[PDB]
Amino acid sequence: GGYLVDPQTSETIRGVLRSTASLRQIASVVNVEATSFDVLVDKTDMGS
Amino acid sequence: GWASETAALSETATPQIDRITIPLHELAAMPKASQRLLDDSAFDIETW
Repeated sequence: GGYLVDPQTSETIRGVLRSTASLRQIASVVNVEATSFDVLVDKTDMGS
Repeated sequence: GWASETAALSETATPQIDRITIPLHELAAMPKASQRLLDDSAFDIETW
């Protein structure tokens, strides 16, 4: 008598939720099509 | 023959024929190139 009823599963299988705050929100992302990227900074300044 | 005026020209030969079978092998090379290189190595590596 127990065989003739099957349990109802959930409609989408779910997972443990984890945080998405990821520092990509605040840093500067750039589109690059190369093996690398360079940035060029002024580690000092001039004279007067 | 150089057949005469009244010669009654008989049979003559017909050349025997040889068949040579070109086997037609294949010649295959397989270089291994990487997806990081092909996306980022602006020279056209496929046609290269």
